[PDB]
Amino acid sequence: YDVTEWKHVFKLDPNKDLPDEQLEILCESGTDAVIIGGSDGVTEDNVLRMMSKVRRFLVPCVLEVSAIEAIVPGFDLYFIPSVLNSKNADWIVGMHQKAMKEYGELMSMEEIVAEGYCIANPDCKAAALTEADADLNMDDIVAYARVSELLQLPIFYLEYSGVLGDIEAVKKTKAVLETSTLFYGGGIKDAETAKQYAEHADVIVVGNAVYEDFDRALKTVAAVKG
Amino acid sequence: MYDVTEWKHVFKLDPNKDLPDEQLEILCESGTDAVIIGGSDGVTEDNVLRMMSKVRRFLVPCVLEVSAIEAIVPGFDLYFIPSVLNSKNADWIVGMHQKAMKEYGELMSMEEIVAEGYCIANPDCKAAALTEADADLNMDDIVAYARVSELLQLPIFYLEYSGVLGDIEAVKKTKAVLETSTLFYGGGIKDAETAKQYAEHADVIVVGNAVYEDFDRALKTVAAVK
Ligand SMILES: CC(C)=CCC/C(C)=C/CC/C(C)=C/CSP(=O)(O)OP(=O)(O)O
Ligand SMILES: O=P(O)(O)OC[C@@H](O)CO
Repeated sequence: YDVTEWKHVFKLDPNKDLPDEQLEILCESGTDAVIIGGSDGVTEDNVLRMMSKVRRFLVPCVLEVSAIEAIVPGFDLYFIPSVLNSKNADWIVGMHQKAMKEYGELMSMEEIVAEGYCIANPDCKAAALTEADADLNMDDIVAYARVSELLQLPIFYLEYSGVLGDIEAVKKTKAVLETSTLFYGGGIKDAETAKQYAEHADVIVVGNAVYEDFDRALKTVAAVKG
Repeated sequence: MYDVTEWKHVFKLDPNKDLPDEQLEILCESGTDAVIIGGSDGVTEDNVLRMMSKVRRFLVPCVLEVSAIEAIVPGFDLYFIPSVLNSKNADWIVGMHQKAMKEYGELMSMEEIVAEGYCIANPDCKAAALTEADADLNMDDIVAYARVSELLQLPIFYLEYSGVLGDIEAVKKTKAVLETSTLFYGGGIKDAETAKQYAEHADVIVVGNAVYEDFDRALKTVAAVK
Protein backbone atom coordinates (compact mmCIF):
# COMPACT_ATOMS: atom_id res chain seq x y z
CA TYR A 1 0.00 0.00 0.00
CA ASP A 2 1.17 3.55 -0.69
CA VAL A 3 -0.95 6.61 -0.01
CA THR A 4 1.42 8.79 -2.08
CA GLU A 5 -0.30 7.25 -5.06
CA TRP A 6 -3.92 7.79 -3.95
CA LYS A 7 -6.18 10.40 -5.38
CA HIS A 8 -9.57 9.65 -3.91
CA VAL A 9 -11.06 8.02 -0.78
CA PHE A 10 -14.43 7.40 0.74
CA LYS A 11 -14.88 7.80 4.51
CA LEU A 12 -17.79 5.85 5.84
CA ASP A 13 -19.26 6.07 9.32
CA PRO A 14 -19.91 2.76 11.15
CA ASN A 15 -22.45 4.86 13.10
CA LYS A 16 -24.91 5.14 10.17
CA ASP A 17 -26.56 2.52 7.98
CA LEU A 18 -25.82 2.20 4.27
CA PRO A 19 -27.75 -0.13 1.95
CA ASP A 20 -25.32 -2.95 1.16
CA GLU A 21 -26.00 -2.40 -2.51
CA GLN A 22 -24.42 1.04 -2.04
CA LEU A 23 -21.58 -0.22 0.15
CA GLU A 24 -20.77 -2.67 -2.64
CA ILE A 25 -20.90 0.04 -5.34
CA LEU A 26 -18.51 2.31 -3.43
CA CYS A 27 -15.93 -0.41 -2.82
CA GLU A 28 -15.93 -1.13 -6.58
CA SER A 29 -16.01 2.49 -7.84
CA GLY A 30 -12.32 3.05 -8.49
CA THR A 31 -11.74 4.93 -5.25
CA ASP A 32 -8.27 4.24 -3.84
CA ALA A 33 -9.49 3.18 -0.37
CA VAL A 34 -12.50 2.84 1.79
CA ILE A 35 -11.80 4.29 5.23
CA ILE A 36 -13.99 3.32 8.13
CA GLY A 37 -14.24 6.35 10.27
CA GLY A 38 -16.38 7.19 13.27
CA SER A 39 -15.82 10.56 14.90
CA ASP A 40 -17.39 9.43 18.13
CA GLY A 41 -19.75 7.16 19.86
CA VAL A 42 -18.52 4.44 17.52
CA THR A 43 -19.17 0.86 18.64
CA GLU A 44 -16.82 -2.10 18.17
CA ASP A 45 -19.60 -4.24 16.71
CA ASN A 46 -20.40 -1.77 13.90
CA VAL A 47 -16.77 -1.54 12.92
CA LEU A 48 -16.48 -5.37 12.90
CA ARG A 49 -19.56 -5.77 10.82
CA MET A 50 -18.33 -3.19 8.30
CA MET A 51 -14.87 -4.69 8.13
CA SER A 52 -16.32 -8.08 7.21
CA LYS A 53 -18.62 -6.43 4.64
CA VAL A 54 -15.77 -4.71 2.80
CA ARG A 55 -12.94 -7.31 3.17
CA ARG A 56 -14.06 -9.28 0.11
CA PHE A 57 -13.45 -6.45 -2.38
CA LEU A 58 -9.89 -5.76 -3.55
CA VAL A 59 -9.71 -2.06 -2.55
CA PRO A 60 -7.69 -1.42 0.57
CA CYS A 61 -9.93 -1.10 3.68
CA VAL A 62 -8.72 1.32 6.33
CA LEU A 63 -9.65 1.76 9.92
CA GLU A 64 -9.49 5.20 11.31
CA VAL A 65 -8.99 4.72 15.03
CA SER A 66 -10.88 7.22 17.25
CA ALA A 67 -11.47 5.07 20.32
CA ILE A 68 -9.41 2.24 21.81
CA GLU A 69 -12.58 0.14 22.21
CA ALA A 70 -13.17 0.37 18.47
CA ILE A 71 -9.90 -1.24 17.48
CA VAL A 72 -10.69 -4.35 15.42
CA PRO A 73 -8.32 -6.68 13.56
CA GLY A 74 -8.67 -7.54 9.91
CA PHE A 75 -8.14 -4.19 8.22
CA ASP A 76 -5.57 -3.71 5.53
CA LEU A 77 -4.50 -0.41 7.13
CA TYR A 78 -4.70 1.47 10.33
CA PHE A 79 -4.71 5.25 10.56
CA ILE A 80 -4.07 6.84 13.90
CA PRO A 81 -5.30 10.47 14.01
CA SER A 82 -3.27 12.99 15.92
CA VAL A 83 -5.22 16.29 16.23
CA LEU A 84 -2.44 18.86 16.08
CA ASN A 85 -4.46 21.88 17.02
CA SER A 86 -6.15 20.28 20.09
CA LYS A 87 -5.99 22.22 23.34
CA ASN A 88 -6.07 18.86 25.09
CA ALA A 89 -3.05 16.49 25.32
CA ASP A 90 -5.31 13.37 25.21
CA TRP A 91 -6.08 13.98 21.53
CA ILE A 92 -2.51 14.45 20.56
CA VAL A 93 -0.67 11.91 22.62
CA GLY A 94 -2.60 10.81 25.73
CA MET A 95 -5.16 8.57 24.20
CA HIS A 96 -2.28 7.19 22.04
CA GLN A 97 -0.33 6.15 25.12
CA LYS A 98 -3.22 4.35 26.80
CA ALA A 99 -3.73 2.47 23.56
CA MET A 100 -0.05 1.31 23.26
CA LYS A 101 -0.04 0.35 26.88
CA GLU A 102 -2.99 -1.92 26.19
CA TYR A 103 -2.43 -3.27 22.65
CA GLY A 104 1.26 -2.77 22.07
CA GLU A 105 1.49 -6.37 20.89
CA LEU A 106 -1.29 -6.25 18.28
CA MET A 107 0.22 -2.82 17.31
CA SER A 108 3.13 -4.59 15.66
CA MET A 109 1.12 -6.96 13.57
CA GLU A 110 -0.38 -4.21 11.31
CA GLU A 111 0.61 -1.40 8.91
CA ILE A 112 -0.07 1.71 11.04
CA VAL A 113 0.08 5.26 9.80
CA ALA A 114 -0.03 8.47 11.75
CA GLU A 115 -2.16 11.32 10.41
CA GLY A 116 -1.48 14.93 11.32
CA TYR A 117 -5.04 16.16 11.80
CA CYS A 118 -5.89 19.76 11.40
CA ILE A 119 -9.47 20.70 12.21
CA ALA A 120 -10.23 24.02 10.57
CA ASN A 121 -14.03 24.08 10.78
CA PRO A 122 -14.92 25.52 14.23
CA ASP A 123 -18.51 24.34 14.37
CA CYS A 124 -18.48 20.56 13.81
CA LYS A 125 -18.76 17.68 16.21
CA ALA A 126 -15.04 16.86 15.84
CA ALA A 127 -13.83 20.31 16.89
CA ALA A 128 -15.95 20.27 20.04
CA LEU A 129 -14.80 16.85 21.23
CA THR A 130 -11.05 17.52 20.77
CA GLU A 131 -11.27 21.04 22.26
CA ALA A 132 -9.53 22.24 19.10
CA ASP A 133 -8.68 25.87 18.33
CA ALA A 134 -10.46 25.15 15.07
CA ASP A 135 -10.79 28.79 13.98
CA LEU A 136 -7.63 29.35 11.99
CA ASN A 137 -5.94 31.84 9.69
CA MET A 138 -4.23 30.69 6.55
CA ASP A 139 -0.94 31.25 8.35
CA ASP A 140 -2.04 29.12 11.37
CA ILE A 141 -2.92 26.18 9.14
CA VAL A 142 0.29 26.37 7.17
CA ALA A 143 2.35 26.36 10.42
CA TYR A 144 0.55 23.23 11.62
CA ALA A 145 1.32 21.80 8.19
CA ARG A 146 4.90 22.58 8.84
CA VAL A 147 4.85 20.84 12.20
CA SER A 148 3.37 17.72 10.78
CA GLU A 149 6.17 17.78 8.14
CA LEU A 150 8.74 18.29 10.87
CA LEU A 151 7.42 15.50 13.04
CA GLN A 152 7.42 13.59 9.75
CA LEU A 153 3.88 12.26 9.36
CA PRO A 154 2.95 10.25 6.31
CA ILE A 155 -0.23 12.28 6.31
CA PHE A 156 -1.47 15.79 6.99
CA TYR A 157 -5.22 15.73 7.04
CA LEU A 158 -6.73 19.22 6.72
CA GLU A 159 -10.19 18.75 8.06
CA TYR A 160 -13.28 20.93 7.40
CA SER A 161 -16.17 18.45 8.06
CA GLY A 162 -19.50 19.37 6.68
CA VAL A 163 -18.22 22.57 5.02
CA LEU A 164 -16.06 23.47 2.02
CA GLY A 165 -12.70 24.76 3.23
CA ASP A 166 -10.75 27.74 1.88
CA ILE A 167 -9.17 26.69 -1.40
CA GLU A 168 -6.35 29.12 -0.70
CA ALA A 169 -5.55 27.52 2.66
CA VAL A 170 -5.32 24.16 0.77
CA LYS A 171 -3.07 25.58 -2.02
CA LYS A 172 -0.48 26.91 0.43
CA THR A 173 -0.46 23.86 2.72
CA LYS A 174 0.38 21.83 -0.30
CA ALA A 175 3.14 24.30 -1.13
CA VAL A 176 5.02 23.64 2.17
CA LEU A 177 4.41 19.91 2.17
CA GLU A 178 7.40 18.28 0.53
CA THR A 179 7.30 14.77 2.09
CA SER A 180 3.82 14.42 3.72
CA THR A 181 0.73 13.48 1.65
CA LEU A 182 -2.04 16.03 1.99
CA PHE A 183 -5.54 14.74 2.49
CA TYR A 184 -8.42 17.18 2.21
CA GLY A 185 -11.81 16.50 3.62
CA GLY A 186 -14.71 18.89 3.74
CA GLY A 187 -17.85 19.52 1.77
CA ILE A 188 -17.00 17.58 -1.39
CA LYS A 189 -20.39 16.42 -2.48
CA ASP A 190 -20.04 16.32 -6.25
CA ALA A 191 -17.84 16.26 -9.34
CA GLU A 192 -17.57 20.01 -9.53
CA THR A 193 -16.22 20.42 -5.99
CA ALA A 194 -14.12 17.23 -6.18
CA LYS A 195 -12.19 18.71 -9.14
CA GLN A 196 -11.57 22.09 -7.54
CA TYR A 197 -9.83 20.59 -4.44
CA ALA A 198 -8.21 17.63 -6.18
CA GLU A 199 -6.11 20.22 -7.95
CA HIS A 200 -4.49 21.21 -4.68
CA ALA A 201 -4.77 18.22 -2.32
CA ASP A 202 -2.98 14.93 -3.07
CA VAL A 203 -6.07 13.09 -1.82
CA ILE A 204 -9.63 14.29 -1.42
CA VAL A 205 -11.88 12.51 1.07
CA VAL A 206 -15.63 12.18 0.50
CA GLY A 207 -17.79 11.03 3.48
CA ASN A 208 -21.12 12.68 4.38
CA ALA A 209 -22.17 13.23 0.83
CA VAL A 210 -22.42 9.44 0.52
CA TYR A 211 -25.40 9.50 2.89
CA GLU A 212 -26.91 12.83 1.55
CA ASP A 213 -27.07 12.00 -2.15
CA PHE A 214 -25.23 8.81 -2.97
CA ASP A 215 -25.77 9.01 -6.71
CA ARG A 216 -23.93 12.31 -6.85
CA ALA A 217 -21.05 11.55 -4.47
CA LEU A 218 -20.37 8.56 -6.63
CA LYS A 219 -19.13 10.94 -9.33
CA THR A 220 -16.36 12.35 -7.19
CA VAL A 221 -14.24 9.28 -8.17
CA ALA A 222 -14.54 9.64 -11.99
CA ALA A 223 -14.29 13.38 -11.50
CA VAL A 224 -10.70 13.03 -10.21
CA LYS A 225 -9.47 9.87 -11.99
CA GLY A 226 -11.70 9.67 -15.07
CA MET B 1 22.97 16.47 8.30
CA TYR B 2 25.00 14.65 10.95
CA ASP B 3 23.75 11.20 11.86
CA VAL B 4 22.86 10.79 15.46
CA THR B 5 22.37 7.07 14.95
CA GLU B 6 26.16 6.87 14.82
CA TRP B 7 26.53 8.71 18.18
CA LYS B 8 27.29 7.19 21.63
CA HIS B 9 28.23 10.04 23.91
CA VAL B 10 27.10 13.66 24.19
CA PHE B 11 27.89 16.37 26.74
CA LYS B 12 25.03 18.72 27.72
CA LEU B 13 26.02 22.22 28.80
CA ASP B 14 24.03 24.82 30.67
CA PRO B 15 24.47 28.22 28.80
CA ASN B 16 23.74 29.82 32.15
CA LYS B 17 27.11 28.68 33.57
CA ASP B 18 30.56 28.92 32.13
CA LEU B 19 33.44 26.51 32.49
CA PRO B 20 36.68 27.74 34.04
CA ASP B 21 39.79 28.24 31.89
CA GLU B 22 40.28 25.87 28.97
CA GLN B 23 37.63 23.48 30.09
CA LEU B 24 35.13 24.18 27.32
CA GLU B 25 37.94 23.40 24.95
CA ILE B 26 39.00 20.10 26.46
CA LEU B 27 35.41 19.06 26.59
CA CYS B 28 34.95 20.01 22.93
CA GLU B 29 37.96 17.97 21.79
CA SER B 30 37.36 15.06 24.06
CA GLY B 31 35.99 12.42 21.74
CA THR B 32 32.40 13.29 22.49
CA ASP B 33 30.05 12.88 19.59
CA ALA B 34 28.29 16.18 20.20
CA VAL B 35 28.02 19.11 22.56
CA ILE B 36 24.42 20.12 23.28
CA ILE B 37 23.53 23.53 24.56
CA GLY B 38 20.40 23.10 26.60
CA GLY B 39 19.46 24.92 29.77
CA SER B 40 16.89 25.03 32.57
CA ASP B 41 14.22 27.37 33.97
CA GLY B 42 14.56 30.18 31.47
CA VAL B 43 17.47 30.25 29.00
CA THR B 44 18.46 33.63 27.53
CA GLU B 45 19.28 34.59 23.98
CA ASP B 46 22.49 36.19 25.33
CA ASN B 47 23.85 33.02 26.96
CA VAL B 48 23.08 30.78 24.03
CA LEU B 49 24.79 33.29 21.81
CA ARG B 50 28.00 33.40 23.83
CA MET B 51 28.11 29.58 23.89
CA MET B 52 27.38 29.17 20.21
CA SER B 53 30.26 31.42 19.23
CA LYS B 54 32.57 29.48 21.50
CA VAL B 55 31.71 25.93 20.45
CA ARG B 56 31.02 26.49 16.77
CA ARG B 57 34.75 26.66 16.03
CA PHE B 58 35.39 23.01 16.87
CA LEU B 59 34.75 20.16 14.45
CA VAL B 60 32.35 18.41 16.85
CA PRO B 61 28.69 19.08 16.16
CA CYS B 62 27.12 21.67 18.38
CA VAL B 63 23.45 21.36 19.01
CA LEU B 64 20.90 23.71 20.40
CA GLU B 65 18.18 22.02 22.41
CA VAL B 66 15.41 24.57 21.97
CA SER B 67 13.64 24.87 25.28
CA ALA B 68 12.32 28.33 24.59
CA ILE B 69 11.54 30.14 21.26
CA GLU B 70 13.17 33.29 22.55
CA ALA B 71 16.50 31.46 22.61
CA ILE B 72 16.39 30.37 19.01
CA VAL B 73 19.82 31.53 17.81
CA PRO B 74 21.29 30.85 14.32
CA GLY B 75 24.67 29.29 13.94
CA PHE B 76 24.25 25.73 15.34
CA ASP B 77 24.77 22.58 13.34
CA LEU B 78 21.50 21.18 14.73
CA TYR B 79 18.38 22.10 16.62
CA PHE B 80 16.60 19.52 18.74
CA ILE B 81 13.01 20.49 19.20
CA PRO B 82 11.55 18.43 21.93
CA SER B 83 7.96 17.22 22.38
CA VAL B 84 7.31 16.24 26.03
CA LEU B 85 5.18 13.21 25.33
CA ASN B 86 4.02 12.92 28.88
CA SER B 87 3.18 16.61 29.40
CA LYS B 88 -0.44 17.60 30.35
CA ASN B 89 0.01 20.91 28.57
CA ALA B 90 -0.44 20.74 24.79
CA ASP B 91 2.01 23.70 24.56
CA TRP B 92 4.84 21.30 25.41
CA ILE B 93 3.77 18.73 22.95
CA VAL B 94 3.06 20.66 19.71
CA GLY B 95 1.95 24.18 20.71
CA MET B 96 5.55 25.53 20.81
CA HIS B 97 6.67 23.96 17.54
CA GLN B 98 3.71 25.61 15.80
CA LYS B 99 4.58 28.97 17.37
CA ALA B 100 8.08 28.75 16.04
CA MET B 101 6.78 27.68 12.65
CA LYS B 102 4.48 30.66 12.71
CA GLU B 103 7.01 33.23 13.87
CA TYR B 104 10.20 31.75 12.55
CA GLY B 105 9.33 29.75 9.50
CA GLU B 106 12.11 30.95 7.18
CA LEU B 107 14.71 30.40 9.82
CA MET B 108 13.39 26.81 10.24
CA SER B 109 13.84 25.81 6.57
CA MET B 110 17.42 27.00 6.61
CA GLU B 111 18.48 24.94 9.63
CA GLU B 112 18.76 21.26 10.25
CA ILE B 113 16.02 20.44 12.82
CA VAL B 114 15.35 17.12 14.59
CA ALA B 115 12.31 16.37 16.70
CA GLU B 116 13.00 14.54 19.91
CA GLY B 117 10.55 12.51 21.87
CA TYR B 118 11.10 13.54 25.45
CA CYS B 119 9.85 11.49 28.34
CA ILE B 120 10.40 13.05 31.74
CA ALA B 121 10.60 10.05 34.07
CA ASN B 122 11.56 11.85 37.27
CA PRO B 123 8.44 13.31 39.00
CA ASP B 124 10.70 15.37 41.28
CA CYS B 125 12.56 17.90 39.13
CA LYS B 126 12.37 21.41 37.60
CA ALA B 127 11.74 19.95 34.17
CA ALA B 128 8.66 18.00 35.29
CA ALA B 129 7.11 20.93 37.18
CA LEU B 130 7.90 23.12 34.21
CA THR B 131 6.20 20.96 31.58
CA GLU B 132 3.35 19.52 33.65
CA ALA B 133 4.69 16.04 32.99
CA ASP B 134 2.77 13.00 34.21
CA ALA B 135 6.22 12.12 35.53
CA ASP B 136 5.25 9.24 37.88
CA LEU B 137 5.63 6.19 35.67
CA ASN B 138 6.20 2.40 35.73
CA MET B 139 8.28 0.72 33.04
CA ASP B 140 4.95 -0.03 31.30
CA ASP B 141 4.09 3.69 30.98
CA ILE B 142 7.55 4.46 29.78
CA VAL B 143 7.61 1.61 27.30
CA ALA B 144 4.24 2.80 25.89
CA TYR B 145 5.52 6.41 25.52
CA ALA B 146 8.39 5.10 23.42
CA ARG B 147 6.00 3.29 21.04
CA VAL B 148 4.01 6.45 20.61
CA SER B 149 7.31 8.15 19.86
CA GLU B 150 7.86 5.69 17.02
CA LEU B 151 4.28 5.80 15.66
CA LEU B 152 4.86 9.57 15.57
CA GLN B 153 8.08 9.07 13.53
CA LEU B 154 10.43 10.90 15.98
CA PRO B 155 14.13 10.13 15.39
CA ILE B 156 15.05 10.41 19.01
CA PHE B 157 13.38 9.34 22.23
CA TYR B 158 14.97 11.05 25.20
CA LEU B 159 14.38 9.33 28.51
CA GLU B 160 15.17 11.94 31.12
CA TYR B 161 15.84 11.63 34.82
CA SER B 162 17.81 14.86 35.56
CA GLY B 163 19.55 14.97 38.91
CA VAL B 164 19.08 11.28 39.41
CA LEU B 165 20.14 7.96 37.90
CA GLY B 166 17.22 6.16 36.24
CA ASP B 167 15.96 2.55 36.48
CA ILE B 168 18.51 0.55 34.51
CA GLU B 169 15.60 -1.75 33.68
CA ALA B 170 13.37 0.95 32.11
CA VAL B 171 16.28 1.73 29.80
CA LYS B 172 16.78 -1.86 28.58
CA LYS B 173 13.07 -2.36 27.99
CA THR B 174 12.59 0.85 26.09
CA LYS B 175 15.74 0.16 24.12
CA ALA B 176 14.05 -3.18 23.41
CA VAL B 177 10.88 -1.85 21.75
CA LEU B 178 12.66 0.84 19.76
CA GLU B 179 12.97 -0.52 16.27
CA THR B 180 13.86 2.66 14.36
CA SER B 181 14.82 5.63 16.55
CA THR B 182 17.66 6.49 18.85
CA LEU B 183 17.58 6.12 22.58
CA PHE B 184 19.09 9.02 24.52
CA TYR B 185 19.41 8.37 28.17
CA GLY B 186 20.02 11.40 30.41
CA GLY B 187 20.44 11.39 34.19
CA GLY B 188 22.81 11.22 37.11
CA ILE B 189 25.79 10.06 35.12
CA LYS B 190 28.87 11.55 36.69
CA ASP B 191 31.55 8.89 36.22
CA ALA B 192 33.08 6.20 34.04
CA GLU B 193 31.48 3.13 35.59
CA THR B 194 27.90 4.53 35.80
CA ALA B 195 28.49 5.80 32.32
CA LYS B 196 29.65 2.34 31.29
CA GLN B 197 26.58 0.73 32.80
CA TYR B 198 23.92 2.82 30.87
CA ALA B 199 25.77 2.75 27.56
CA GLU B 200 24.94 -1.00 27.56
CA HIS B 201 21.35 -0.24 26.62
CA ALA B 202 21.00 3.40 25.73
CA ASP B 203 22.14 4.28 22.27
CA VAL B 204 23.49 7.59 23.54
CA ILE B 205 24.37 8.64 27.06
CA VAL B 206 24.14 12.33 27.83
CA VAL B 207 26.48 13.77 30.47
CA GLY B 208 25.27 17.12 31.81
CA ASN B 209 25.70 18.68 35.20
CA ALA B 210 28.58 16.47 36.22
CA VAL B 211 31.00 18.66 34.24
CA TYR B 212 30.31 21.56 36.63
CA GLU B 213 30.55 19.56 39.83
CA ASP B 214 33.68 17.52 38.84
CA PHE B 215 35.14 18.22 35.50
CA ASP B 216 38.02 15.68 35.50
CA ARG B 217 35.67 12.85 36.36
CA ALA B 218 32.91 13.75 33.89
CA LEU B 219 35.57 13.75 31.22
CA LYS B 220 36.41 10.05 31.75
CA THR B 221 32.86 9.09 30.70
CA VAL B 222 33.84 9.46 27.03
CA ALA B 223 36.57 6.79 27.16
CA ALA B 224 34.27 4.72 29.33
CA VAL B 225 31.79 4.57 26.46
CA LYS B 226 34.14 4.21 23.47
C1 LIG C 1 -7.44 5.78 20.31
C2 LIG C 1 -6.19 6.39 19.67
C3 LIG C 1 -5.01 5.51 19.40
C4 LIG C 1 -6.09 7.66 19.34
C5 LIG C 1 -7.15 8.73 19.51
C6 LIG C 1 -7.58 9.11 18.10
C7 LIG C 1 -8.10 10.52 17.93
C8 LIG C 1 -7.24 11.71 18.32
C9 LIG C 1 -9.34 10.62 17.41
C10 LIG C 1 -10.13 11.90 17.11
C11 LIG C 1 -10.23 12.07 15.56
C12 LIG C 1 -11.55 12.60 15.01
C13 LIG C 1 -12.76 12.84 15.91
C14 LIG C 1 -11.58 12.84 13.69
C15 LIG C 1 -12.79 13.37 12.90
S1 LIG C 1 -13.89 11.98 12.39
P1 LIG C 1 -15.57 12.34 11.32
O1 LIG C 1 -15.19 12.93 9.98
O2 LIG C 1 -16.22 10.96 11.08
O3 LIG C 1 -16.63 13.37 12.05
P2 LIG C 1 -18.28 13.33 11.91
O4 LIG C 1 -18.77 12.01 12.52
O5 LIG C 1 -18.71 13.38 10.42
O6 LIG C 1 -18.94 14.48 12.69
O1 LIG D 1 -18.11 15.13 6.26
P1 LIG D 1 -17.63 15.42 4.83
O2 LIG D 1 -18.31 16.70 4.23
O3 LIG D 1 -18.06 14.26 4.01
O4 LIG D 1 -16.06 15.38 4.79
C1 LIG D 1 -15.42 14.12 5.08
C2 LIG D 1 -15.29 13.93 6.62
O5 LIG D 1 -15.95 12.75 7.11
C3 LIG D 1 -13.79 13.99 6.94
O6 LIG D 1 -13.58 13.72 8.33
